Amino acid sequence: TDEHIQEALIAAYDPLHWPDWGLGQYNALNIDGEIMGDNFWVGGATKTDMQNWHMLFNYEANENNTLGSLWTVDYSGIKRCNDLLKYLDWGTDVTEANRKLYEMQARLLRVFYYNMLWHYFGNVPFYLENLSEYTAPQYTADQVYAELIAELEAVIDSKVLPLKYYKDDEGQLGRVTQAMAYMVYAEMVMYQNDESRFSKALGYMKELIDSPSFRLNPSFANIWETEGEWCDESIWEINYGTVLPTLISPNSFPGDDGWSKGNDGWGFMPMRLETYQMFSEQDKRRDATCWVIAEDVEYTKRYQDTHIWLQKYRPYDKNFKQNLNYNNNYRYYRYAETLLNAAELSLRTGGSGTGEAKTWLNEVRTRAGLAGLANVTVDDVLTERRLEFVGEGKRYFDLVRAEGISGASASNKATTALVPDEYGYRTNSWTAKKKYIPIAQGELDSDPALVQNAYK
Repeated sequence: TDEHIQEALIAAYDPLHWPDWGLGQYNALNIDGEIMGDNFWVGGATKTDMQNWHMLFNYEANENNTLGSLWTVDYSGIKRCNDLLKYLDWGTDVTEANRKLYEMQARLLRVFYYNMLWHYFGNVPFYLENLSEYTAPQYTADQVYAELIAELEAVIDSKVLPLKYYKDDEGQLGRVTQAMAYMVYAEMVMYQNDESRFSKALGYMKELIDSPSFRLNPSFANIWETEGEWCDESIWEINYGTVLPTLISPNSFPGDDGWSKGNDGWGFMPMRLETYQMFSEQDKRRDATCWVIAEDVEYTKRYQDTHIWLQKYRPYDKNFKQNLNYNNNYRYYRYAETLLNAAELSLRTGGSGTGEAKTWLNEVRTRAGLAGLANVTVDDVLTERRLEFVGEGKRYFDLVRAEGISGASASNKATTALVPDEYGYRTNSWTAKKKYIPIAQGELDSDPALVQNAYK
């Protein structure tokens, strides 16, 4: 049945949502992508409230204090993808066209789930068939890369997936697309520092820039509103509801116009004052990024409180699905990242600082209300990424990959940016052994073949 195959395909999309629905405990992909970076404090009630997040933040995670749930989510996704791909040959009434569409969606989701494992843990069990015989060989991070990027190249070269819309059907928005595939491709090539693939990744970014179907939202602020969901900037979103606005809002808040007294806020991800202060007064991203609460407004201050929070995913009564869940879609890939990806890839393949790289970076700066740069360097692109993507889980991975980027300044590299602060919160400096977080002791106990990452 095409009906049953479609059910199995929906099942393969489902784990994308599991972090924000609460697999054992509440979690969010942007929290996981931000806590090891320099934009936020972890917060919560105290330093033992999500102790694993506090320990990751300080490069002191261990096999009992890591992101084990993300491993379970990703391998659950992978198992459902592998199952869908098994079922596709046992499909009788499914057309060749729909089979290829179902196949390429499952394979791209599978790359997506492996990409998350690779980013966080690096050295992971790698299988493209479920094990009914029952564990897979642990690959090195570099082996996982070689496999994943080969698999993604096969998916992209098929030219099966539609660029932006399934046939144009607004009610299938959330499916993976060729445009989403291009963004994963660019992301992985850049994270690996795989120079052999920079020109191809640039080519894919220029197809999206040359396309009539994508543009920057004229208002950065409007991106984050419910009406901004699936605007023409949006390449891929995860549809919701989500607990995220509960996690990253102030506790016992007396209420404002958009959010009533008596709603839960757990006080995670206080925004650092340094993050507010890096924006110019003219930068339109500052007020869309930073929810500043006046010092005179009394809420219950939690650990590392700054009276600044992330505006992009702040709770509003109108967005409710105690009431812990909200309707905010998670914006995963935006066309702002297409332009900044392209500008960087152009500069790192010999491109002119006054050529296409300047046009693309300046389109992002202009949307934000800033003056264009007359000449663009790779360090300018990394700085623009920091301003553009606060609270979107980009900054930490950008700081780590920048270890391999020749013209990166100290403020844009993990080893020099991720250092102790004046408040005594972060007391360790990031080093290369912190690049792959600990595997959870439970996984080691299930699989005696697994080797722990040398993180300690």
